[PDB]
Amino acid sequence: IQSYPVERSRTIQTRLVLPPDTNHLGTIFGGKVLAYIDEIAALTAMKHANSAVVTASIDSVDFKSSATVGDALELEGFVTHTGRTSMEVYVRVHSNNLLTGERTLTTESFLTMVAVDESGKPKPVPQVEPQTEEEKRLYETAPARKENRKKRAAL
Amino acid sequence: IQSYPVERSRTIQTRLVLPPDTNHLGTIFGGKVLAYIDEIAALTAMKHANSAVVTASIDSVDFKSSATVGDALELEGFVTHTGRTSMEVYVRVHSNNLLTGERTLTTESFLTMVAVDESGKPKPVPQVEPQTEEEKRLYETAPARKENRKKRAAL
Amino acid sequence: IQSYPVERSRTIQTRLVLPPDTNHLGTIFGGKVLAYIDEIAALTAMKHANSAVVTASIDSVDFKSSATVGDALELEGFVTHTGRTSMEVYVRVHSNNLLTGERTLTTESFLTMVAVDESGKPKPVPQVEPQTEEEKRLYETAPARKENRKKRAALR
Amino acid sequence: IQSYPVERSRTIQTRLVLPPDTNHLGTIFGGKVLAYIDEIAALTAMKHANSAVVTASIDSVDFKSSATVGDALELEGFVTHTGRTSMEVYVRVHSNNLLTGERTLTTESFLTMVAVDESGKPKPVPQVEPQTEEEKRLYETAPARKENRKKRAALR
Amino acid sequence: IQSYPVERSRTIQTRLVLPPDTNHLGTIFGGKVLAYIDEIAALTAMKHANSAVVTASIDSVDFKSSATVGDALELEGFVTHTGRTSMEVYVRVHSNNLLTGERTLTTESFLTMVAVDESGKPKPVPQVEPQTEEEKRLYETAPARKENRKKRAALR
Amino acid sequence: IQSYPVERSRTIQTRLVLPPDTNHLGTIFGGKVLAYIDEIAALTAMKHANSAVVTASIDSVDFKSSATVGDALELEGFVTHTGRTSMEVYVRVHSNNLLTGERTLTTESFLTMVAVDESGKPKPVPQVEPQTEEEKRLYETAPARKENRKKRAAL
Repeated sequence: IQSYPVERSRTIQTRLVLPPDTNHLGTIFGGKVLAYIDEIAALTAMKHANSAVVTASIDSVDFKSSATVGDALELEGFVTHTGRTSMEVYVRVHSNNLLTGERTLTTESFLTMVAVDESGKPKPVPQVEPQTEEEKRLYETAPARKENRKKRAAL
Repeated sequence: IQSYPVERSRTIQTRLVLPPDTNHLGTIFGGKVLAYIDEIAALTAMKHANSAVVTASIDSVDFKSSATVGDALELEGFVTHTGRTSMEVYVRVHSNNLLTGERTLTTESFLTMVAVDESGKPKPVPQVEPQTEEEKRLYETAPARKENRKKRAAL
Repeated sequence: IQSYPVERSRTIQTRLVLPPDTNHLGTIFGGKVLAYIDEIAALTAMKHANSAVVTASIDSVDFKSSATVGDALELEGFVTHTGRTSMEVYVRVHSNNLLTGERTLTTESFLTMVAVDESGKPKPVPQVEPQTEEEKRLYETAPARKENRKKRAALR
Repeated sequence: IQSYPVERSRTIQTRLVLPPDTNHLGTIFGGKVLAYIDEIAALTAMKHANSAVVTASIDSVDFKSSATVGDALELEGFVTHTGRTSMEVYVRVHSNNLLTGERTLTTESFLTMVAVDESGKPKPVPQVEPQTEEEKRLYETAPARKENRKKRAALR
Repeated sequence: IQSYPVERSRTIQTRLVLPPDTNHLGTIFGGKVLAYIDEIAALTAMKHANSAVVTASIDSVDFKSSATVGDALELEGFVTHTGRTSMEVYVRVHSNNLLTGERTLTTESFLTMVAVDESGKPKPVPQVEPQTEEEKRLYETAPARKENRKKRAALR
Repeated sequence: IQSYPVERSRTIQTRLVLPPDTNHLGTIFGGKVLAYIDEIAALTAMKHANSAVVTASIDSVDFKSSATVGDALELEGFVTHTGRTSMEVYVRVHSNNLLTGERTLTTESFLTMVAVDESGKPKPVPQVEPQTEEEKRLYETAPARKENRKKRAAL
């Protein structure tokens, strides 16, 4: 019955895209973006659950656009909904050209995170209070995503 | 109107899990796994389409368990189905303990890859011929997955 | 001629400390922290100037404590004071252990950054307006730091 | 003792060459190639011996050309010959341009791996039996390499 | 009361600047240079103290210029002056284009390094002896730097 | 006939062994060691020839023992002998435990480096003058290594 507002789990990350992070085209290597998402989704889940977490699954990722070298890479992740031991985490990724001002949504992800105790066994997590228009929409469309997730389980 | 067998597009990775590859929970970093998954999917798509490709969307990553330090990561990637520019890539990860002989299924993943020109625009792709029992099975329930994937996008 | 509030340049970074980030003593390798400091200072300055930046110099780094595996690294940069083409960037770093809720100030640093154009030559920067009392305090004690820093250069 | 075919020990790696993997010229860093080679040889020895392994010595690395950005690195590793507690691993590295369909032989390597116990001491290994013709010719002229290597060890 | 010549502590590092070491502006990413600096400072201090060390603070980092891809990066660190348990470490970083034979001073830095026992507690370090005229000059002007650093900490 | 002393080519490197460098066994990952040798060899060869160089071959690496975490890693490279366009490079690796005083030879390697011009074509390098006892020995035994090297190519 424990309840925290979404704002509590909110995690921001701001990176600078450098040549070691690039692919063979000129944009950021997709794999780096994923490593960032997984990291921020974990921090988000930890802030909310107050315990160690494991990524149960990633329920969706789509690359709309890609950050170029020199861009600022903005990452934002928050807990959108919960089960008893699980937490749906939403991570969105923006590219920001600080020189020209141009900013676009590049990536978007949904992850299921599970909180675990010292011995690695799943642990009850507090439920999440949505407050803003965006949050309240994502809270209500989560059971629809979980039912869709549970059917993605059949091949 | 071109068709190639699955065998053509198959790509195999075999990593050795080292301390830098690990995390605070003594096991492997899930972000490292995603990096290998994206990397091998890219190669798998490329070998099939003979061109540069981008990961359009990651559709599922199911973390069943994970490898410890000193294990061997075994990755298998192959194309399961094709549209006209898009193609489904399947990636399997195994943790293989070379001392004890114990083999474990680490994670399964489904991605959608799109071949592109040097202009960065969707490019016509060859088709895929399933052959083994596994290859046939994944191919048959490929339309059902693409329909399920469509539906997730409408919240 | 141009002015902007501190709030505009503020940059937040949150990291998870993992084994490859650690050193031979079970703490976070100090060399990683400095790298994180430099990247966020560069972002901070870029956000305020809307141009490419170069780190002119680091004026001090102060290692008070340091993060452990599993901790969260919390980094905050913002612009504290400006010159004609230069900007003082203050970066502070916090270790946050989310399991027990313990939070500790790890590092503090003052850098000076210069905005640059196509040719890498100095570019006029907008000034900065402090808002909070910590921000105003830093803006006020900033000319003293530039003086101290000037005097430090001669001492060789 | 036990005897296993070469196929059992065969290990394949395939990688995508990226800018961080490259050197100050157009191509891949030679040190990245070596790290992959040591890793694959280590994996090849383990799958065969079913124990931990150390790299006793590198006997040769022949750099013929090297992969450029966007190439796939095809790496092939297998056991060629066996001693008491030693194993000869041969590593084949290919650059494969998936666009053009151009495939070149990058490098070849011969390594000696030693199986070790919990306390890092030489451990008896199973023997290897060749099945393909190239596997046969590598097996035939194995002692001739070890004889050259022994002679090499004392030319100082 | 113990005493060692600067010469003993001196640590040399030569690196090759590769594309992963670079930034969005063509030269070496400053955050990499700082990591190298911290590392060689630790190695310098470790040689003089014969114990584990921590970077207490950084006095200054002066970026004069920066290296390009393909350059040799030359680092030199030594201990310039000591306290009860602390050591001032000076590091200078030279860019060197071997092809053209052009050597340029890239960075300078002063750090305070504290020697520590097995439980992390600061422990006494031996004193240092300046020998060359440059080493003597740095030794003579060291107290003044600590004074400037002390007054720097007060400027908040 | 152009000629420089061995000392001119000499390159020293001192790294500190951190956990990202370690392997699944407590000691330094051999791969990293190889990467360090290759680097110092290239620097050494560039310094002697005043041009870009390629690592033609590695003629031997001898692993005697390993550096452990927290050790100082000491690498030293110098040109032992020269052909027309090539340079034999000797790389010795020491692990130095700075707390205990223990220093041990962990590795030795011999590399053949080739100097190249702007467009990758080989280029004549100056001959090397040995001076120290160690230097003079390795110079006189280098043709013996050259004969053994070229023979290993036939098998």
